This record gives sequence, structure tokens and C-alpha cells, in this order.
Amino acid sequence: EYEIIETIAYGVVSSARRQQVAIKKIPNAFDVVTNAKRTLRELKILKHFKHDNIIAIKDILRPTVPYGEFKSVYVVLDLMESDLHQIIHSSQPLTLEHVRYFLYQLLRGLKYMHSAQVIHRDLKPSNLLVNENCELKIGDFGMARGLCTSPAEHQYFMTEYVATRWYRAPELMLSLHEYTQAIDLWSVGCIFGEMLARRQLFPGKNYVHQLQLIMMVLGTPSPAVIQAVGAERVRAYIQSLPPRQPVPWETVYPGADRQALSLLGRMLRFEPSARISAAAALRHPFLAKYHDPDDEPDCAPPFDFAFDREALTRERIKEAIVAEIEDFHARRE
Ligand SMILES: COc1ccc2c(C3CCN(C(=O)c4ccc(OC(F)(F)F)cc4N)CC3)ncnc2c1
Repeated sequence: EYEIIETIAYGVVSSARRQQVAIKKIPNAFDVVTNAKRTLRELKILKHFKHDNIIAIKDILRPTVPYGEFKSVYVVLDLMESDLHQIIHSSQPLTLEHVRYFLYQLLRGLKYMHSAQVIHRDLKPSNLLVNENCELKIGDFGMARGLCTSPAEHQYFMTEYVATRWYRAPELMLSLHEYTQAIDLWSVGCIFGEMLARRQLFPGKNYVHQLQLIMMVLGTPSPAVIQAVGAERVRAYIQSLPPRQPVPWETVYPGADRQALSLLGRMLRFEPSARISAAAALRHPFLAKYHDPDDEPDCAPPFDFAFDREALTRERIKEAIVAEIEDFHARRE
């Protein structure tokens, strides 16, 4: 039993006294197909992972009412005091060591997540929650996908609408037909840069301005990347602009830490294949202070998204979610 305090952005998330905990209500959870599918994914992802840098479900409330009348899902989580957006963009400290440590934990979480063939696809400071003990936890897995996706999804083709514009990888923006865990490392690059300057790296107002801002720092993309652009009109737009060499990161962040900018430069690249992985980034000298491979596990077995590729009705998705809630309780008790 619980007692509610105040409404906390993250849907209907309420602060509740029991020690304090977070309770998230998913109202009318089975009314819309896309929403219901998303809840099923999130439940399955968060039950799969067991990692101190990934948000964990602490409890799920079972239906008090009969099955038909079961309309809303209540999920209980550990109360986090803040998120990385609020920390960065406020009056509290954010030294280089804060940056170093927050980056370390994010990458630690991603190594584990990525080894299970799960791409978050929506990493940004507001999805990185921080408790009062400074533990960073990755949340909001609604956008996450595997390496394989069904054509039935609109996002399969319309990749430039995936997730948040300010943190969206070039492969998604330009539809480069290479969608790997590297998607997340671009986003990490953006978060890392944002931590160093305390302002967003690429705050684009629209599709074209977003590409402008990326090019103003990274320069014009290579012919291989340009030809890999699916849309002729985007391809033509890029070819119309004059040539531009990459701006060194030393200039973009004057007086910043050398090893930090070294690591940043290995994240923010146009080509997904060129980017450092989460695992390899943990071995970078910038994170040597915290790095310990024995305390940085992979996830086994891999996560399978097959359940999400099925064309299920609302009622069939409700059934799957209820089976996950039953299973949550059945494993422990
Ligand atoms: C700053 O105050 C806050 C804000 C958000 C908190 C939060 C949110 C952090 C992100 N998050 C989730 O990742 C999430 C978890 C479960 C979920 O249920 C489903 F699996 F059935 F779909 C849906 C979600 N979207 C919402 C909960 N948790 C804990 N404490 C918080 C303190």
C-alpha cells in the first residue's frame, strides 16, 4: 500500500510515501495499439535487464478489479531525485569529474544493453535519471529496438522521425540503411558535449537546420555517405552547399579537457562504423579513473524483439501485458 505526494514529464508519475518511491500510472493502457505495444516492449526490456545503470521495475500492482475492467497499469520504481537535464541546466555543480563519472555510468549501462542487441534510440539527458547517491540510470525504453525491425512500422522507412531531433544520429536523419548500437553512441556524444558546455550541442529548429548545425562542426559528409542518402532532395541539398572541413573540437569547446575531446571526437562521426563502441569507450584514458572490466558486465542472453513484430490486436496485447505482470510476480513469490 502507498500514499501519493505530488505529480513529478514522464507521464502520470507520482511521488508516493510507503521510505519514498515512484509510482507510474499508465492510464487507458490497452486503448491504443501503439501505446499498448510500447508498454509490452518496455515491460519485457526492463524485466530482461538487471543492471545498476538501468531503471528497474520494483513492483507492478495486479488487477484489484475483474479482467475486463482492468484498464490501467501501475508500475513502482525507486525514487530518483533528478535527471541529467535538470542537473546540467541548473545552478548545481558540474565539474569535469561530474562529467567523467556521469559519462562512465552511462557507458557502463550501454555496454550491457548493447551486448543484448538492444538499441535505446532516444538517449538524452532527461532520460538519464540520477538518484541522491549519484547513481545514473538509463530509462524510457519505449523507442528501443533490435538490429532487425518489421516493415509494418512507419519508423522503418521514416527514420528521420525516430526519437528526439537534437540527439538523432545521422543514419536516422539521412536514412543510411545502417541501424546499429552506433545510433546510441552519437546520442552519447551529444550528451557528453552538452555536459562539457552546459548547453545543447546541435539545437536544430527543423530537419534542415539540424543538418546545417551538424555540418558546421563535422564538415560536409563524404561521397560514400552522400550517395547512401535515400532521399534525392536531401542528397541534392547537401551537394548544393559549399565544401566545409571539420571544425576541431578544441575550437568548439575552448579550454576543455584533452582526453575528453579525444573521446568525444571518436563518438561524433557521420559513419556508424567509424564510431567507438560503448565497450571500447570504457577503455579510453578519460574513463581510466573508474574503469574496471571485472565490474562492467555484458548481458546474456540477447533480447529478442519478435513479439513486437507480430501484428497483434489491442486485446491480444492486453493479454501479453497481463501475462508479463503475472510472470513478474510468479518468478519472485
Ligand atoms: C525527477 O523525478 C523523477 C522522475 C521520473 C522518475 C521515474 C521515471 C523514469 C523513466 N520511466 C521509465 O523508464 C518507465 C518505467 C516503467 C514503465 O512501465 C512500463 F514498463 F510498463 F512501460 C514505463 C516507463 N516509461 C518512468 C519512470 N522513475 C523513478 N523515479 C523518477 C523520479
